[PDB]
Amino acid sequence: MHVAYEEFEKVMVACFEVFQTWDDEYEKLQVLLRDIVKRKREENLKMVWRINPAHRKLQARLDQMRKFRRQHEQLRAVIV
Amino acid sequence: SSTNQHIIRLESLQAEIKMLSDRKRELEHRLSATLEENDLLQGTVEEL
Repeated sequence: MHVAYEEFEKVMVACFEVFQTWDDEYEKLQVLLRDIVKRKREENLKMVWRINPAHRKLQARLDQMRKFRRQHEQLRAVIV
Repeated sequence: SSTNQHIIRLESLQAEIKMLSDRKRELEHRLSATLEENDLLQGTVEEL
């Protein structure tokens, strides 16, 4: 809340990189788990995963926190 | 992208299948319970 707008840009970019890395590596992981289940097909009759990652709440919340700031700071500079 | 859209479509397909199959088990559970009851009711009718 107290840091500058641009420092917040940089921190937000780093956090977004973290989220994207999670998504990519989890997609590769899902490829692997699909293959291992399929090879041992008889072992698993139901292959659903339905993975609710916990930080999805944090990710969506932070994303709302971004758009709020960017729209607002743009508004404050313009209206002045 | 093709694989991701396609496997998400398949996750939709399988998740729908799992809902409907949970509902198969629920309907089969209810059908078993009701048929067992109907046996009980036939017994009650016979006794009456």
